[PDB]
Amino acid sequence: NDYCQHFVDTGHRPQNFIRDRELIRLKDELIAKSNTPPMYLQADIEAFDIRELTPKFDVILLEPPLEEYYREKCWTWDDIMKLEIDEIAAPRSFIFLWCGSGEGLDLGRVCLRKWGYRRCEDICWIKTNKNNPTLDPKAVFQRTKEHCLMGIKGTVVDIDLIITEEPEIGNIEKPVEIFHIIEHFCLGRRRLHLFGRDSTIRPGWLTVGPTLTNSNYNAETYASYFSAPNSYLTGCTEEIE
Amino acid sequence: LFPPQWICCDIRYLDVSILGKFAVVMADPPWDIYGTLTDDEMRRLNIPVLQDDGFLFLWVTGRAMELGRECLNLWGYERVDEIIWVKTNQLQRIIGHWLNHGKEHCLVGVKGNPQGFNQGLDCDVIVAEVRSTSHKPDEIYGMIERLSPGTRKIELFGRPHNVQPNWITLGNQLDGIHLLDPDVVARFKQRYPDGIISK
Ligand SMILES: CNc1cc(N2CCC[C@@](O)(CNC(=O)c3ccc(CN4CCC(C)(C)CC4)cc3)C2)ncn1
Repeated sequence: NDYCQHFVDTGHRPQNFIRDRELIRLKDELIAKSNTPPMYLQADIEAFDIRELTPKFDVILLEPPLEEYYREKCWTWDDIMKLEIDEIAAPRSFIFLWCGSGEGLDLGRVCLRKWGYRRCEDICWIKTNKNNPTLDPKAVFQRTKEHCLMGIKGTVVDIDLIITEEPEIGNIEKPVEIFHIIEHFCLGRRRLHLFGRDSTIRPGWLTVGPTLTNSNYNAETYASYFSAPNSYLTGCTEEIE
Repeated sequence: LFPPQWICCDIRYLDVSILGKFAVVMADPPWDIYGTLTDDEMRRLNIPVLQDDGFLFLWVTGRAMELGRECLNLWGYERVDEIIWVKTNQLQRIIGHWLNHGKEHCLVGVKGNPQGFNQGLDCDVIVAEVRSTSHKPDEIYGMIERLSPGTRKIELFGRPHNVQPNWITLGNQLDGIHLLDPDVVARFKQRYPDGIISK
């Protein structure tokens, strides 16, 4: 019945009581077989000319470190809005922007429009508190979720929900399941993760962030992964012999 | 005052200034994404007269995720929260052309500086069963009542099953006019002596 009352009564979040074919694995294998080597570059994105990242990307995952993530250098929406993301996005391409739970739900939409995208999905990371049954001044409710907005530019399975336990204090990691959702869309193979970390580096992705300890990025080597005959693969099909 | 109250009406044409001021407004509009309202009709709704200090709950889907934010701000609100309702079946399993949709969104706007509300009692996720098409979960009324107990509330675009104590419900599929608050009864009679609501 009323899990809201139950949360008021006990501190167990309603999402704690959410409960819970066989072909979405050859797809996973095809994705794995088509992925480029993991590539990564340590770069202070504020001081970095973003245009040195080439070629233009089919998918951009943007995870700026918001101050709200450190409740107990952060980026403001002022900083994020001034990124020139449109300068590195392919004319047909996609973006996934972690917006948090506060003002980013509005300002992240401003960003998407500024960079030339329209929002097509709102993906909610719902955090359970099964293992452990402070409010922003403007908050009306306890905030138990984060939003990752998906945007599309140009012309043209899973659910828009990720449910995991709330990480420990000080852990800013987002659920790796976001990568699964993104890769299952089969959007192309040039995939950029801005503000990634050593811990998020992944086959099939170029990861760029200030805290990386090592780099292997070479623009010419990276471009060579997508030269003919592989220029328009989705990342979900067999390699060309 | 306290028992359920409602007005069958076209919300575009009702003079809502007769209703007084409300601690909470909820709307579940027929966005242009039953009969709908155009974007301009939504923008022009006289939401600003309904409140001085309090909260607005605004259900949104598809492109109204953006259009609803526009209306919210046009009407004089800042969006300070966003409730999501995770839709389940009777066994608590979860029930836009890129992803399947497991949730509905309800924007939460604030106007003025509400005082004496119990902010932070509930969280921003509802887990509740899909009842019927376009039926919102009853849990939202409980969250709103704990947030603002005993106060006057108004629902726009509600249906007969939405009528609640402490609420006045407006919608064009309600059965007649049922008003009990003496202040509202008086202002309705003055404004609508023949009981008709037209232009
Ligand atoms: C023309 N002017 C009007 C119209 C008017 N309507 C127009 C006819 C229908 C009306 O009777 C009763 N509302 C509905 O049935 C209705 C249908 C769909 C939705 C969308 N929502 C559904 C619930 C949700 C939480 C799942 C999320 C999504 C909301 C409400 C009001 N009322 C007064 N004046």
